[PDB]
Amino acid sequence: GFARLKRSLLKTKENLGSGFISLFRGKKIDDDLFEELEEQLLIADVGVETTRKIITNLTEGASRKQLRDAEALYGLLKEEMGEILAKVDEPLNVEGKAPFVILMVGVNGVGKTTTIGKLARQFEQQGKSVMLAAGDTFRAAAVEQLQVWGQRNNIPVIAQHTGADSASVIFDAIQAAKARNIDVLIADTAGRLQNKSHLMEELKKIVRVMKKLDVEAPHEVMLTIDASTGQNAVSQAKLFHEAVGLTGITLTKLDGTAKGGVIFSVADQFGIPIRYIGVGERIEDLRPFKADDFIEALFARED
Amino acid sequence: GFARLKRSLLKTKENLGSGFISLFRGKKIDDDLFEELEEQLLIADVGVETTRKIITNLTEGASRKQLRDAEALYGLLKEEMGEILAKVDEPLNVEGKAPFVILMVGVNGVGKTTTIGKLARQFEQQGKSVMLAAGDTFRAAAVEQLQVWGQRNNIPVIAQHTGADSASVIFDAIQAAKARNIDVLIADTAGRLQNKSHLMEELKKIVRVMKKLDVEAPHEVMLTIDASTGQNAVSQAKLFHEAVGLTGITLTKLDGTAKGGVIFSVADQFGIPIRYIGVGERIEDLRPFKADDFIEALFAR
Ligand code: NA
Ligand code: NA
Ligand code: NA
Ligand code: NA
Ligand code: NA
Ligand code: NA
Ligand code: NA
Ligand code: NA
Repeated sequence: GFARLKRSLLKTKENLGSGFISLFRGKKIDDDLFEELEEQLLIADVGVETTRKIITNLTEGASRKQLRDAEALYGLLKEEMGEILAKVDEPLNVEGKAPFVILMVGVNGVGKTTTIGKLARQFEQQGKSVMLAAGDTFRAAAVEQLQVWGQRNNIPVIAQHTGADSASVIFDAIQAAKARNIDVLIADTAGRLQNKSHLMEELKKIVRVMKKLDVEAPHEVMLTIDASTGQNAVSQAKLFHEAVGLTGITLTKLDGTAKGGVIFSVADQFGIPIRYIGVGERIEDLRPFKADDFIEALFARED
Repeated sequence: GFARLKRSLLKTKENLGSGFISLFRGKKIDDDLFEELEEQLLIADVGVETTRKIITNLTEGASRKQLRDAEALYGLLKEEMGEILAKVDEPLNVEGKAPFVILMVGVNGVGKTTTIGKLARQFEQQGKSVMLAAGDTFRAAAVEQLQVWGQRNNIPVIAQHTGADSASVIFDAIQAAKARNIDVLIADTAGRLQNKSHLMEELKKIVRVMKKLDVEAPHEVMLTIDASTGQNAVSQAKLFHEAVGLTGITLTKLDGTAKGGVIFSVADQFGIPIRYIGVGERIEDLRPFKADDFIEALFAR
């Protein structure tokens, strides 16, 4: 089963999940084994803190259960790592708001930009009217590309002049969305690396200004991160979560990267729902995250 | 991949998957909508019982999620109908036995013999040593067809005179397979429905004789059914499963039939893994079943 996701995770499966099988084959459970396993988890971008927790729990379980052969660690790992992902399994529900406001945060990258477009198309296919807000106001090329995308897809895009106040653009977009019976408003934001404190103050202002129109907005603060960036995804998540407060995460570019193990670090460190994973180029390849599908694809050696 | 499968399933997609889109466009979620959906599922040969389950789960899911637009039902249907197939998505693994024994069952006229030969060639191309047993002992053309596959591919075929005892042929074949270090043995069987009890008793006798040589044999009891026969495929599956017990299914002739929806009835009613699907007449057109490829192709918009 899960052959499509198994293909997307092919390179990640070399080191994690089914990749553990060759590591444990024929070995005893001892300090040397756990050192080798720790190294492999770290090379897979699982992260120091999450790896330490896995090793601690696995070591105690193997000891208490008096396990003898390393092969048995495979099933215990599937349980421990599966629980990590199950704890952040909760799909995004955008129903019943006028509009449901998604504030899209994260650093500048193809992932964030592409995710806005894919989600907009998915919501339209679900029968919802969508509007976009071009809140990355100092990057004229990014604003124009969003306007181009909206025109190509007949989705309205609210934008102001280069250098406009992002909170004002997004406020105006919420007003336009309410006036035009929009179901979902997706608001882009700046994602510049220099002067991190400035960006975080900008995001806090955006959120405060929204409350004049709807105390429930933003209904979702969604971070987009790129699995191929390894631990940079974790540090980005920490930065945005501590500054604004995330309610959902989209993790892109899981297909074709050997760094897919970072999903475990994101899940364990922050406990924020992972709403979607990107595993391909099609609109439909931005999938709602299902922890059971993911762990089975990762650990099963059958196709 | 899913994209290649789209062409094979075009006819089925008129009523299922992407065929749902026009049904939901612009509509509200109400009893009339679910009645219209029920009609479309039934004409696609999804079956009365499976259709009712789909509608019930879709209704409960739409209520739970507080959906407003019928368009949003499309994704829930993809999820729920995909779950039906995911439950029978375990691939066949023929490794590690001496030999792994596949007992092929089913009625005459569904291509059991040709399916055996195609699988035998595939296993050989994968590097496995294969042997075939001509257990459809009263049908000389079936024995000859199996021998043709064996002769073309240098695969041994165990056979006796027309009218021989099928259990004896298969017993001798298992003994020969063990003596010759064979990896996979595939046994053809009789398929006359005119006397259902006689056929099922013959199959049970074959199985009893196998177990005297290896308690694990047969490792797979595989049914072949023809998707273009609609609910006949479902009734055939029920007969063999309740009488003998199936562990895998090969579903042929999915390409060009508007009755491909029967796969959901087979999956839901019996829960037996669907190991392979046929989307053409060639060896290469008998593909390992991948439920996610199938759903993605069916629902692609
Ligand atoms: Na970590
Ligand atoms: Na309000
Ligand atoms: Na209803
Ligand atoms: Na499968
Ligand atoms: Na062979
Ligand atoms: Na032949
Ligand atoms: Na051949
Ligand atoms: Na058996």
